[PDB]
Amino acid sequence: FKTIKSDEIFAAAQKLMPGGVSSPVRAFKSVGGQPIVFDRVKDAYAWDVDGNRYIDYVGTWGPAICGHAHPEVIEALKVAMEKGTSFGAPCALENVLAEMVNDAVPSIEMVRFVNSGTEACMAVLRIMRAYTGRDKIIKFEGCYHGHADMFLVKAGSGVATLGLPSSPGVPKKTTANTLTTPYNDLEAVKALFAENPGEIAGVILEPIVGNSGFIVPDAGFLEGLREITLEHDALLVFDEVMTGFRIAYGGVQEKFGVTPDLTTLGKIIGGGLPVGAYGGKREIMQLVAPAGPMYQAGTLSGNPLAMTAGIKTLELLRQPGTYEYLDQITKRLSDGLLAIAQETGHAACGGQVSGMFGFFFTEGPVHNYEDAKKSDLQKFSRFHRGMLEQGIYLAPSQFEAGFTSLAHTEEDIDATLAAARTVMSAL
Amino acid sequence: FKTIKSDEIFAAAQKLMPGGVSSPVRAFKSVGGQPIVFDRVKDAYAWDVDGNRYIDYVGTWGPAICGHAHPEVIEALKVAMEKGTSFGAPCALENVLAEMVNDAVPSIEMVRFVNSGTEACMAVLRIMRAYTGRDKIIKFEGCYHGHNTLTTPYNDLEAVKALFAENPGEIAGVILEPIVGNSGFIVPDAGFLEGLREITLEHDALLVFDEVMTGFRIAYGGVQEKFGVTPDLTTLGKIIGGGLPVGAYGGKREIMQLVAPAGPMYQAGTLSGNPLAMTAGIKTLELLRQPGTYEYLDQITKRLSDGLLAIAQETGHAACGGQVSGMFGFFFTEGPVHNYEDAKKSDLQKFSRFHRGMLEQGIYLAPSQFEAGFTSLAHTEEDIDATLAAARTVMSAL
Ligand SMILES: Cc1ncc(COP(=O)(O)O)c(CNC[C@@H](N)CCC(=O)O)c1O
Ligand SMILES: *Cc1c(COP(=O)(O)O)cnc(C)c1O
Ligand SMILES: NC[C@@H](N)CCC(=O)O
Repeated sequence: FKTIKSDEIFAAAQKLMPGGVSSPVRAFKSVGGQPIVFDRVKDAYAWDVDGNRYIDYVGTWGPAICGHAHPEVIEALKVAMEKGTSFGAPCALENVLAEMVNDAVPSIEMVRFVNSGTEACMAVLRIMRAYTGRDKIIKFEGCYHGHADMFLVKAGSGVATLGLPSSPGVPKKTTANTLTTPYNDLEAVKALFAENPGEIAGVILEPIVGNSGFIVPDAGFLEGLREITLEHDALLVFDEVMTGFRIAYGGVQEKFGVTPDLTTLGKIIGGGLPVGAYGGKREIMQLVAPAGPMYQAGTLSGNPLAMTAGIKTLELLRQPGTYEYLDQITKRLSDGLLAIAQETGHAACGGQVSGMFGFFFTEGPVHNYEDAKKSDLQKFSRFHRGMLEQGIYLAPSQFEAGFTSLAHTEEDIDATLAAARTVMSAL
Repeated sequence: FKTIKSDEIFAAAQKLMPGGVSSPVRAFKSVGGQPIVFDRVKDAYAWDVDGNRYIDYVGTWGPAICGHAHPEVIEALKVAMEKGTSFGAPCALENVLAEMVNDAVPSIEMVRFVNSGTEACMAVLRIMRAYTGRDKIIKFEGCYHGHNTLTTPYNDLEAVKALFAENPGEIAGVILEPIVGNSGFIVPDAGFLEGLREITLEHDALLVFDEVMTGFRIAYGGVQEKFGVTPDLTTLGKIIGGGLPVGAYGGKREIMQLVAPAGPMYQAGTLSGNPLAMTAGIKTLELLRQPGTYEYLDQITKRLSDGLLAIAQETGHAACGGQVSGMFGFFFTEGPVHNYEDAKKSDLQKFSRFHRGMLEQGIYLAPSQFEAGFTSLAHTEEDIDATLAAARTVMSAL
């Protein structure tokens, strides 16, 4: 397994960028260090600068649900860019995507496009407080909602992988308004409301967690959050930046029948380009400028190129058999890894919903972040590296959910299961 | 001059998005409320969904410095997307753009790419505070950095002096647009930046230049290079994206090391450093490295600016402003404008009439008196001639 070129480039990048990467999640520090430099990706595969080919289960972290470099999306982008990539003024495509998002997401009646999930969440945070007139938020331990200050509290994703504390650089007076509770813990949330009467603007969360590994809400958890938030006139905010368009066309809210008041979107809606969005109940969105007083702008927001990527992507997802397929190949893969761990004598757990799955090296089961942290991180590290040598690219972290795409073939899955057999048999 | 299609599309957008736009200013609420919907842009022009063409001085708010849909940028993008638009892992192009940005901006020795100027600013404010262990940050009224904060009049060193004194050992640093564009075009008075650098070093505080708009426009190395004042941290955006969503923040190495995964301060981004966006930025900078780039911008823009002012002069309209490279401003007030309060004296009703007149003359100016104007390498001398000819007509009828 040669990673000569990757190491050469990564060594140079460390002198040019923090940690030699544009995002901490790509660090590889919890998997034995030494990230691999991609040269190109297509369908379910990625190719190293060293020429090594991998069956990719990262999908650039969610966006590539239609597969890498889908020809119809690339074709649409080629045609679109000839018309200029950014206008700085309104364009028809914004209306088209907006209309598509409004019809796809139950809670969304009005939407505002931004450029990333971080911007969408930061915006929804501001809108929650501006709408309710309350300053305190409730976020769950292990959930990640971008790096806006108030969200850097018991955050998952890179924060969990890198074992960092609540990020410094944030005034403690700002994080004071961020209350935290264990995921899947209603009573804890009930208690928080009782302790801060009239101060909770709302409850924000990943309706299905992917940033502290894969964690699904227990029966009644989402229904309960909607119930209690309604009781205190608090908003329920679904961060479907990762689950959006992946768990289902309408995300977790549609698939589980629980409708929030606001929801953020990202990744997939950008179809491979930088895009995000936040929307929800019309009466709440009307506070957003220029309709309302809450100022939120963006130079590249709603640019024609990004809108084209999003529209084409959603159009592909609307075709029949799409989510059926994702759940079909992902369940087999998921069941495979577990059946393999069992046979090879490794304590493991996890599951999957549509094209999103998780595999923990712990008997579990996992219901919250604390349960996830009990995974054998040393084992995962050896497992992640062995899979890499076997041609399988997994997220360099035990706290990141895995992704499959419409491009992964039954063949690719079998090959992935074979690799896992070989890797776990040697763990 | 019809805009039927624009009105219809905008009317429908108001039911789909707040104000029917993805960004406040686009709604034209400061100049009548009748926005024009773009279908395509090219070189120095923009086309309506109604078929109307305009000589564009917005340049999508800064990014289109090389001209709209530059054929060489589009080609690079086509070549690049065949390999996938986003990897989610390191790619060689990131090293390339990083090196170019490091070589281009004096203060940057290490850079971190993001997807917008707002992300850059969020991160830079938090880094300032993490590096100094202080919570207070000083900004200026009229300066924009996306959206414990002490304000102060722009071009006012004494007010800054007072802020440090009234908050001993609490000021992480001072952040500002080295040259203002978000409250109209306002240049720093002689010694202002030098002053800020002196006072910040004086109090072991950081100096941060928000060059999201000035970067690569005022000069290849932004204001810090042109005016020769070096901050500790700088944010970049707009032009580094070459028309795509890209931002960045960087500065002294020892400071940037605190950024994860190198340090404890967290900041991440799924689309950060994607090959497509890196390609757009790389091509854009390579084009700006060609001969006569900034000379040309400074030339046509000086003519434009002087022209507008001369026309206001000849037509009896109090006006002020000026330009630096391909960035300029025009205020309907005699000023001159040194800060936000000065800018606020401008005659907004007059600017609105002017904007609409220019629009009808085939000139697309920023739909706000408080926005700097921009030129591109695509703007020809004739475009400028046509523009001034239009400005004459409109101001004559104002
Ligand atoms: C639920 C949720 N909410 C908000 C975000 C941030 O969105 P953004 O990266 O587009 O800025 C995310 C980002 N997830 C991205 C990760 N898979 C790792 C990639 C990274 O951070 O660079 C998320 O999952
Ligand atoms: C444009 C601008 C920003 C905002 O950047 P976006 O890419 O719109 O998020 C920040 N600061 C300044 C000075 C700007 O001009
Ligand atoms: N900060 C706001 C302006 N750059 C306007 C962006 C737009 O609407 O295109």
